[PDB]
Amino acid sequence: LKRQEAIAQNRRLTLEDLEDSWDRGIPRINTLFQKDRHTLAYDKGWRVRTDFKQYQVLKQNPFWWTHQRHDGKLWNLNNYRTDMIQALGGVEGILEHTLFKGTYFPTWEGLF
Amino acid sequence: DTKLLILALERLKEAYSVKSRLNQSQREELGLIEQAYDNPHEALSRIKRHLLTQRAFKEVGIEFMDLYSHLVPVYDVEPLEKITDAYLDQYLWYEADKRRLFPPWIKPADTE
Amino acid sequence: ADRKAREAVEMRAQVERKMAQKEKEKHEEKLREMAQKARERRAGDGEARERDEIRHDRRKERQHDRNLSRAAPDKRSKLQRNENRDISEVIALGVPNPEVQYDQRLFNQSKGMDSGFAGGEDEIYNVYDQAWR
Amino acid sequence: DEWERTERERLQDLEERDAFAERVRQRDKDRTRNVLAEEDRKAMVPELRKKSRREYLAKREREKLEDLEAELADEEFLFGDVELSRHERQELKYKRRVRDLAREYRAAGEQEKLEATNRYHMPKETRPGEEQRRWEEARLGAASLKFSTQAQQKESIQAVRRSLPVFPFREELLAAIANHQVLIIEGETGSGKTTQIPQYLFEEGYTNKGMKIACTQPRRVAAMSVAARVAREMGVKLGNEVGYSIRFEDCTSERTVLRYMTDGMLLREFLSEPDLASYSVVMVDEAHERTLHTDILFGLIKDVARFRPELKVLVASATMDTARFSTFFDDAPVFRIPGRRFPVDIFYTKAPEADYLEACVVSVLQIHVTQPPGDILVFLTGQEEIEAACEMLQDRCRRLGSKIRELLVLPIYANLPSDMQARIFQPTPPGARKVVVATNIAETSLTIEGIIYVLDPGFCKQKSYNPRTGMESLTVTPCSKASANQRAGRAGRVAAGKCFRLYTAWAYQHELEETTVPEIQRTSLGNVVLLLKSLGIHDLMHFDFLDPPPYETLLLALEQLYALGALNHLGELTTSGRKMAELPVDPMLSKMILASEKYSCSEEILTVAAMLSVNNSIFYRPKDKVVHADNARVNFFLPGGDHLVLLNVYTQWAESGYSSQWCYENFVQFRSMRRARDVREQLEGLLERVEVGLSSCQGDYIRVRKAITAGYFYHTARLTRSGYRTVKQQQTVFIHPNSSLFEQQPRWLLYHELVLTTKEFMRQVLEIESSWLLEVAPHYYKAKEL
Amino acid sequence: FLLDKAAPNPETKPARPDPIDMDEDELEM
Amino acid sequence: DDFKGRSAEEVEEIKAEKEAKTQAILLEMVGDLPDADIKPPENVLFVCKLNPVTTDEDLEIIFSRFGPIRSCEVIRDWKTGESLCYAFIEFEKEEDCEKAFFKMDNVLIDDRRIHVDFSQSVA
Amino acid sequence: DHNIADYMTAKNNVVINYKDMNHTNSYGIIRGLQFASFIVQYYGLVMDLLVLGLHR
RNA sequence: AUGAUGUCAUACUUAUCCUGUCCCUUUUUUUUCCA
Repeated sequence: LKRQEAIAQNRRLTLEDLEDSWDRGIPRINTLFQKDRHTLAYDKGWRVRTDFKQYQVLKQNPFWWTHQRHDGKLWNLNNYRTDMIQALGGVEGILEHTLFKGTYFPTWEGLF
Repeated sequence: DTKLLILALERLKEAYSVKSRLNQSQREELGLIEQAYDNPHEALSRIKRHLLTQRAFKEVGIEFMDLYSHLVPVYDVEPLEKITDAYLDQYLWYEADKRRLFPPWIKPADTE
Repeated sequence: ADRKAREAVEMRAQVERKMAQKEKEKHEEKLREMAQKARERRAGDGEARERDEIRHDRRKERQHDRNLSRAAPDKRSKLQRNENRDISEVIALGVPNPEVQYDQRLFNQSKGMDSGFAGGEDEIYNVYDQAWR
Repeated sequence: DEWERTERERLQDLEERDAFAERVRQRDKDRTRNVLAEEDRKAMVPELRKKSRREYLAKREREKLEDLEAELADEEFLFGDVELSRHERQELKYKRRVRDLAREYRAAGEQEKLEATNRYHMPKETRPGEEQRRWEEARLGAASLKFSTQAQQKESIQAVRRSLPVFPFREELLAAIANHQVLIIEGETGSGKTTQIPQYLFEEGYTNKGMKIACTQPRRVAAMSVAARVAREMGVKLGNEVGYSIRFEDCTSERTVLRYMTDGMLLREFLSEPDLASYSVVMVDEAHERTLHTDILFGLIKDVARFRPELKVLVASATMDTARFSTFFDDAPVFRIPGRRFPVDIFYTKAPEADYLEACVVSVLQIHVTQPPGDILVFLTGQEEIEAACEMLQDRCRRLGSKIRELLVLPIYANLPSDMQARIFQPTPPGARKVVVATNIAETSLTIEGIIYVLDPGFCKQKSYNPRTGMESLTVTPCSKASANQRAGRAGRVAAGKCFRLYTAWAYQHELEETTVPEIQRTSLGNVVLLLKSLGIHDLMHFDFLDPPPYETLLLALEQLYALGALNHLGELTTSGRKMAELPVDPMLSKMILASEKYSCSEEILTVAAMLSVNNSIFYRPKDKVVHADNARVNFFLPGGDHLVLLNVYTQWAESGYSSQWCYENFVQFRSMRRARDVREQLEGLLERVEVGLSSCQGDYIRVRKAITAGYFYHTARLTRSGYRTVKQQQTVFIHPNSSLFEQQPRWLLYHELVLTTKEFMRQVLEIESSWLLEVAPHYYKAKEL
Repeated sequence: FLLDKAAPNPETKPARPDPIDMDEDELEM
Repeated sequence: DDFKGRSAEEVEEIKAEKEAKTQAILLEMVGDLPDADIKPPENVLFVCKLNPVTTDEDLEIIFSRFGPIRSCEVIRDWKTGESLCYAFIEFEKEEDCEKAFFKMDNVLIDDRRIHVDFSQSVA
Repeated sequence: DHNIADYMTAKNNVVINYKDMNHTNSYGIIRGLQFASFIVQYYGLVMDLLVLGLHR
């Protein structure tokens, strides 16, 4: 509806109508705007095809059911790392189990 | 034709994403894919010549993928023909989807 | 069976073709009616001068079009049609307004054509897609 | 003076041309012998009635086409407003409904055609730019879940008129020109120099006596713009009285008082009217333009002003070239108009610059991020650099994300797609900044309002032709003083702006030339030499130049025109010379078209000729669709040479019915294709003049290659085991990578261009036989050299 | 061929014969 | 069917029959003729490319060479009267029409090579 | 087109080889081809028609 | 008994090399019986 009315108003859909809804929907909204919309508009029957790839390659695809270019990216596990650290004890409780202090490195923000 | 070819060749590359220890024969396939990615019209000329004139093909290999509760046959075709088949595949699915061959109940579909 | 089916397809085709043909001939004859009554409703105070202006403009139009066709075989096609398409031309002629488009901060924040699912390989570290810090 | 003997020879040419055409007419009426029972007539009378019927049907719906057009054409400008009566109103509903009725009565037939071929037909064994709306319902299909005021116009026009920098200067300068025949009118942009001056002169009565007022411009479309606005003021139809004539586009009628044209158009009016008798005023705009035609017309009209005192010569320009202007024109007075809208703050870099591209980048970075509202214009040299620039800017865009706001990077040059040229003309979207990376084409004739900043790299791509060896090199060159001056002046047109130069005040005031080399010096002059030999100047040495060319360049020019035969062994015109001279293209192409008559490859050489006319911009080569473009180009590649490749592409385009989306699909610029088409038909409009008969090579590309041989025999190179080397000069050339034979590498090659880019180059080349060179030019090409 | 009278893959083709001077590697093999 | 399955020649001829019928009904559509396609008297020549200096008098003279003329009508711009640079000429014989045509085609009068055609005029 | 149909069906008839056993496919379908999706779904379409009936 | 002629690959020499084809700024030019 915002698209149609932005034709009626003939204004330009700006980033503000589309950052509340940036990772929502099933394709995904951030698919409308990826780089290769132009050569992926010609890939049809890709779902059947990834299904039949099991008779061609000797390995098992655990995401046989989806495609990241076409379906968006349907999960985000970036809070998991943060809350895992807060549950193990924090970087301090985590590094008192390690050889961290025997390195005498002044602090752990530089580790690499 | 070049969009359908780019899609075919990207799909064929997707096997050796790892860039593993592969072998001679996958080495040879990667060679064919790269030289067709560089010079896309000798490729397509070959492809249509094949589709027009060829009717006796080389021999296929079979082996089984052991899934511990049943086995899956895995077929091993040669590179030149894998490229011709990948392009034929893309072309058929594209056209079939444009002329509406498959009614809406044939359902590993691209929509969900 | 293929020969029999080919024949039956062809003849069913031309059957319905002709039926729709007669349907269009009916449509156009009622358009005949429409046109006659159009001119009939036509036939029966700026009207006088704008009318002399009708004959004015149309008559020197036929004069200019005649003599265009005459001097050059078709300079009516050298003059009238080619006049009305080129870009800076139209910008000069003040012609107004000769699809959805939007912000471009959106685009190309993402690049690629392949699914990041490695094509079935799993042993590479693709869990999170933004560095920790 | 020389003007009058020129005149003499010209009128002699006109009567000789008339008599020549008359002789041709009688000759051909001689050559075509007009040699022009009961049941015989009773048999053929039915058949002539058959063709009568049929051609009458074509002609009948043709007159229905005539009045079909005419109904809606006349009702456009009469009905929608005026208080008109029963009769013509009735006729409006009649023509409206009745044309709709005809439209639907043919739409019925069309509908049945398409729905009756729609069906299933068992197979038979027998031995517009919206792919981001074909990918926007794929998502919305995947994501669905259902189960008077015209007086006010004129008062406003005159009110703004009153605020021109020439409007108070009206009467003083009108009396000024009433005094002296020759008047220098020095004035900057926006002054009204081009618009109001001819209006005034219309107001003065210089139009009576049946006189006209000429205003010439260096550019067609600029002439159109000026004409449009002056007609807007004039409140009349542009084209009847205030009119313009440029190539392929006449918008003048016999009411024409104010005729706008280009300098070449006025030159070619000197092909029709030597003393300019119907024009009382010739107003030549921005003559600083340094055009071949500008410095030809200068001399010719100087002689006219000497020989025609009541004639009016007004030549206005922007810059300080008035010294030499008056000096050549015997010290005309200089009327100063002050015009400069808004103040311009020009900044200098603190030191000189090392990598001015990155300096450009980071300059616009900071200007955008820190400046308040206002557009940005930035100069670069050209296309390769310009897309690299936009690459860098859009890279920064991606990396810094929403910590910035919308940076519409807009590149612009001449050969990029025209829709994307139009792209920059949209009014800026609120909140967003509009940054235009440009070539010096946006120095002149592109007025994009809103520009408040402009940055100058102090450089430019200047051509430099040293005839020394025939080298035409588009080289990097620090920009002129006047160049940077107006590159500053390009800004400020709506508000106080800034112009940051990438170089210091030191380098500016110290290391700067005033005006770019008057082109007569730098350019290759074949067409204008042939042209003044067309008017009959035998002694071209003591000719009235403003800037004479070096004797060397005209030497090699004359030797060239002699070699191709246009001059006899003393250097005057052959019949070939003059007939090739009328063709407004260089003699290379004209002599090849001369050969097409001998070899019977008329249409093909016509089309190749039309192709090299605009060639440099045929094929688009985007970075985001590189491979699709390379392939749609490799599609046409035929053996023999890229000239016949161009032949084939035009063949295929006209095959399509001259379709735009054809060229869109096949990665070809529609602009070049369309202009090449109209220039081909213009050559056919001159085709009977030069005595050319229309025959095709019948698929014999040997004839077409041999006609190209006869035309461009000078333009040939041969193999050497140290590279490709010239035939005559034996200086080293190289193969253009964009050439259809770039890796086939023929032993004997013909070319068309001669540049020395990063390597010495030649463009649009073809494989030749060296035997055809002796077949064509045994007096210039002898066997010992091949 | 029958259908036309009435109207790569190099395994199938015969073998290019031996040259006069066999290329060195042809000999060492 | 069989109004198509006979040839390609008379198929396109029947295509001409139709396009004829439709262009007729199409002119009657836009409301010009009272009667539907009266086949025209073959006894008039529509002779175009005419000169604004040649009037009914000189037409009558030059077209009197081949037959008895019935009249000479150059259709007039009504309130200006100047020749439209075409004309109709009316004979007594079909034989006159053909005898004038087959010699007067593409011929020069008053320095203009005029055209002769039969009258398709339904007026 | 009969050309592509002949290619597709002449391609399923190949020699299948494991370590030292070889035979010829003559009856079924090799699913390790790349157009086998199209063949399977079209044939299944014919069987959807047999199961539902043309009317339904 | 050793000729030149060679489109012969191999062998060999100089503490002989690791030293490589990429892509054009701006822009103007008179026209002729229609049928």
